[PDB]
Amino acid sequence: MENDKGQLVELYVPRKCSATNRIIKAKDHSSVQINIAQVDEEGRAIPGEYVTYALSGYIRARGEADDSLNRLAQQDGLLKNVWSYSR
Amino acid sequence: TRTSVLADALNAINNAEKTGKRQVLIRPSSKVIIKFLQVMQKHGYIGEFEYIDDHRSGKIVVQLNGRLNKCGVISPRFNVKIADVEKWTANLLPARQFGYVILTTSAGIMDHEEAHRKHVSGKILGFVY
Amino acid sequence: STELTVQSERAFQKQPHIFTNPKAKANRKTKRWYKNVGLGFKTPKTAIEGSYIDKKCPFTGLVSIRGKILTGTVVSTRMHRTIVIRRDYLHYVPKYNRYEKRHKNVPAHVSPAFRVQVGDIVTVGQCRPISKTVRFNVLKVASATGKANKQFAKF
Amino acid sequence: PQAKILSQAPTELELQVAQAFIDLENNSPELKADLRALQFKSIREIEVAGGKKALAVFVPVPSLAAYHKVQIKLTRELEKKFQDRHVIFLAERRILPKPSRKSRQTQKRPRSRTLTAVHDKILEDLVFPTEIVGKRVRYLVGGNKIQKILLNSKDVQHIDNKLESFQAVYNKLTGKQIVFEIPS
Amino acid sequence: GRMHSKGKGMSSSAIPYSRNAPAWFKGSSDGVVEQIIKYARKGLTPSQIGVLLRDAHGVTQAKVITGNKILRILKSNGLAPEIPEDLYFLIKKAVSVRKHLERNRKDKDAKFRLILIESRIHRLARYYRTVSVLPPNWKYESATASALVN
Amino acid sequence: VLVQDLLHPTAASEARKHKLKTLVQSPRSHFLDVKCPGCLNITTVFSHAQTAVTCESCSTVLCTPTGGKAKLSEGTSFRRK
RNA sequence: UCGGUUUUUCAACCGGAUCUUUCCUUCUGGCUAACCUGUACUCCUUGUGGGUGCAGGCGAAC
Ligand SMILES: [Mg+2]
Ligand SMILES: [Mg+2]
Ligand SMILES: [Zn+2]
Repeated sequence: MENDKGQLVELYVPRKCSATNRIIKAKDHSSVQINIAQVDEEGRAIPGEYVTYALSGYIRARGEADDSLNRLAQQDGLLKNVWSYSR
Repeated sequence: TRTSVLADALNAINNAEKTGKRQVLIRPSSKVIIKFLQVMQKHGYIGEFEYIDDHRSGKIVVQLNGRLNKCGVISPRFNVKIADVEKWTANLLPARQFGYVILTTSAGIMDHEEAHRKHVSGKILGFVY
Repeated sequence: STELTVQSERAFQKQPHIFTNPKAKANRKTKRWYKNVGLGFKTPKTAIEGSYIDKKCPFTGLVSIRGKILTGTVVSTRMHRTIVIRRDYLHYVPKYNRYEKRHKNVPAHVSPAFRVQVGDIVTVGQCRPISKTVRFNVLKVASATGKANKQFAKF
Repeated sequence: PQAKILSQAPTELELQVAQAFIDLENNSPELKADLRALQFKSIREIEVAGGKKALAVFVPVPSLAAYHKVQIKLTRELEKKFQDRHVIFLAERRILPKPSRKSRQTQKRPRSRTLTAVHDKILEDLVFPTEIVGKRVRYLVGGNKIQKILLNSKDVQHIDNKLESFQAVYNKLTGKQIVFEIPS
Repeated sequence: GRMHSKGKGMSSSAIPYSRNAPAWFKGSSDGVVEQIIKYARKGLTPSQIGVLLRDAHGVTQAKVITGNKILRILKSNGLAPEIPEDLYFLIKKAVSVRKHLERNRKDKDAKFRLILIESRIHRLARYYRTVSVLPPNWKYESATASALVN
Repeated sequence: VLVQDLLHPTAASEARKHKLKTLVQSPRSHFLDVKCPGCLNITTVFSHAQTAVTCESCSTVLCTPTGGKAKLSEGTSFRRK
């Protein structure tokens, strides 16, 4: 990771799934990045500006990916009461 | 028979983590268990945990951030003799940089580093990384 | 132990070199010699006031308590004036990092100054060899009454 | 007669309280005979945020049942008289420390005299007309315990705006952080 | 998960949170105590008494209202039996089985069951001796058992 | 699934769950004020009887025992305590 | 400062004394170190900077 002379070693720092906090590996051909665009007035959807969510393959495989995504959305306010904390 | 409660708790936590859950429901709850949890919290392996009062044994709800990759009790609480801690560390922990061996000393329940600092040893409990 | 009579066998049993001058009559009539064993232990009133004899008593006899002082639970009272003490301990087997439960019976001498039942915990002091197996002499009996105060359940 | 309903009587607040109690005897049948067999083991006033100052009125323990039977009306009266302030009837309880492995065995410590039990009792006393349902204990990431006490959907109107005050009192007493809640 | 069968059930009473007397219940603890004493005099076991209290009267649990468990109360008054209730019941059961066996001999299942019962009794006896509720020498046999029962 | 508030769940869900298996154990049974059609007396009958509970003054039998919840004697009228 | 060495701004870390409803085994005495003192009040910058000094008495200093 960190060398004694301050400077970084570590060839690349990996992405962690925004739902589990678990690391996504390099040959994780199942994992995903969802880009949800920043909206404006009159809708219009601001070009080249978005909220990104990484999902590990594992969650997707399991099935509780959609739910996780929903949860993520309803903490950045992209959805308004779809997911409830108390189930 | 529920021979060990702490062990059960730890196993439950592990199960929760592996399946990706963000919260556990530990069911018998003790002093020792609480202490163990606190150590983890201090080291940042766990979020906020809370103790429900049943008026009988207890029940703990634990929030998991996702950083904790294994708990684990080492069961027959072996009497570890200061110079012996190192061997245990070598065995149980995945590296020499991080991870903690939790051991109950007369100075209280702590991780091995803390014990070393304080210069105390006792019976082993578990490990976290 | 003794159990009654005192002057009960073929020879007259007296404390050696203790003289009770049968001319000028004393209060006790017969003089009783005793000593405190030391080590913080107390000579019981049963020993001072009693009429029993014993050479092998640590209070009223000739033996001296020195060396090791052990403790353990009483297993057998059956043989006269002596006792058997069980002494449970843990033997550490290093290969398996664990402990064996172990045993060792210590035969010990019981001064008639004591009431000893099977199961009482007893403090025993080392002395001069007394018989083939006995090296130890009972100093303190810890189980005093058990539940001799309130034995019956009725309030 | 003031100094006779006090166990031992120094201070001025205590005297005032006694006087108030005496005055309250002029309600007659509901607030006499039952009020006549009552005393204090001193009174401590605790500063609460906002300007209010709560009144921890310490009480023997065999007397407590009687107090409970009487309490609410009496408390209200006190409040009316001693304006702005809240009056809390806590029982004076012993607490005996843990017999340290070195110390002398002073005969078995009763489990009512254990600290936790005492604390629980105090808590019970504090919210009197409202019973306690669930208890939660939040252990925070920072490293400090916050207790969470759940109460009935009934009785609440007796307890109203006193909750902060109660919390403050608790803090003063033990040094533990409390949060009160009403689930429905 | 059960002590002599393969059974794994979890059926049990679930005691409520509040130790305090229920808000709707009036009466008095003294009254309850008196009632309990009366019941004892009449000739009932603790459990039965408790059941009665639960049903005919407003008593949820005796410890909730009085401050004490029923057995304790009985003891205090001097009414708790020579043999603890459960043990007595077990003994009675055993005796019945024995009687049955005496009558018909080829009942092997019954015999097997009897053994289990005996074992249970022994366990209970051991427990009691340790706690010193029974006199520390009390043993269970056949004729003696019958006598105890009757 | 994955993320839940385990501490305060939905009431309906709790109700659905078995007694004991709830967050804190609590009885599903309750007590009843039983009015017998004849005399003006109120008896407090537990909903899961076992015993054939009669009025304290007159023998009438208010409840008969069943597997779980006890059955009331038709002429009787109850009110939940 | 003559590659080493002293404090402060600061830290985490390991202790110690306490006070919190808290005794830490308790006295029968030896030494009571000390001032809780105040007996004459002042060697003295306008002072509570400082100490020759002994009847009541803190004992942890053994
Ligand atoms: Mg089971
Ligand atoms: Mg078995
Ligand atoms: Zn009728």
